[PDB]
Amino acid sequence: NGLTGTGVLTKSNKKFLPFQQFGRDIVDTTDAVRDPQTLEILDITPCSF
Amino acid sequence: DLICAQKFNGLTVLPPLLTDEMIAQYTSALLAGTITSGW
Ligand SMILES: *[C@@H]1O[C@H](CO)[C@@H](O)[C@H](O)[C@H]1NC(C)=O
Repeated sequence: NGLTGTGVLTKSNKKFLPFQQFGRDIVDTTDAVRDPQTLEILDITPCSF
Repeated sequence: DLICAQKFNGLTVLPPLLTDEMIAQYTSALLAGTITSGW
């Protein structure tokens, strides 16, 4: 949905609630997403550096 | 976590050269030399 980035999408274990779209960590960075077409919660992790 | 959040933004912590088990062996030498030989 325009949220651009680079990372390793997995299946997120976070207990998202029907009103919650994204997730954020302790540093206010997008830590999870919601699939626009499948409604599956994906955990985003940056690629190794 | 927060230690992982810092790492992902370019902030990382290097490990010390002497491990805590190597400093603890230096201390034992000072303790063992003091008792058995003095100054
Ligand atoms: C269309 O998107 C909806 C959510 O907007 C989803 O529930 C549904 O499965 C999608 N249908 C497809 C991909 O055929």
